Amino acid sequence: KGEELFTGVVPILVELDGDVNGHKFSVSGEGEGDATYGKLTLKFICTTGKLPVPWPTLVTTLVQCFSRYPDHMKQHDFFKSAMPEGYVQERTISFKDDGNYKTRAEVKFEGDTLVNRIELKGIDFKEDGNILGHKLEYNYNSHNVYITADKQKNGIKANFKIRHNIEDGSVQLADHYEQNTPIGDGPVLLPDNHYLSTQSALSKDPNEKRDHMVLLEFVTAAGIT
Ligand SMILES: [Mg+2]
Repeated sequence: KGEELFTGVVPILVELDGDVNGHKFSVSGEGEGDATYGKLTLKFICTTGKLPVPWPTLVTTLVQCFSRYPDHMKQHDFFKSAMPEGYVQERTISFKDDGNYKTRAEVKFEGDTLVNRIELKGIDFKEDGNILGHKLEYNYNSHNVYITADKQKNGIKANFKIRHNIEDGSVQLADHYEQNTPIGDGPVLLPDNHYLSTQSALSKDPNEKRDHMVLLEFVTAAGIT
């Protein structure tokens, strides 16, 4: 059972290749997760140079298997149940009045390391919109991820709205539609409706000259008593 793999600290690797309006870039992340406390600490680096989109727009793309599921909800934790073989996460992120990202990620163990391999494609971004114009503040509001089972696909879907803060006090909405499907043939947990409550703190490494993002995230399952 998948959850047995998460009782202690697990190293995480994230590798993203992206193309947004033809701007190609890559991000490499390292860090660790402790699902006991729903805690992620990660540092992401753009290995191709300057990130052509704001870091906060990549937070959701850049391992919900590290959510803390309260014991009374453990039968609803799809993500860990899919491990170690993993799951494929597909998202469409629709930025209101602007372009969209489509992402595909394979999340699985490689040895004792949890790896998230991602391809991101962004299209129809406006040149001086909030994304390609870099008008988003370097922060991240707390939000819920709402999960529902997709039993015909042996997986789950999530929907949620991210509100990115624009530097002028306004909000850039990013609608997220997500589907997750197991990679392996083992049984997985198909949950009741519930949500993940998440909080993310973005920061910088003061010794780091590369374009990068330090992230501290807490994710807790809720919505079932
Ligand atoms: Mg403000």
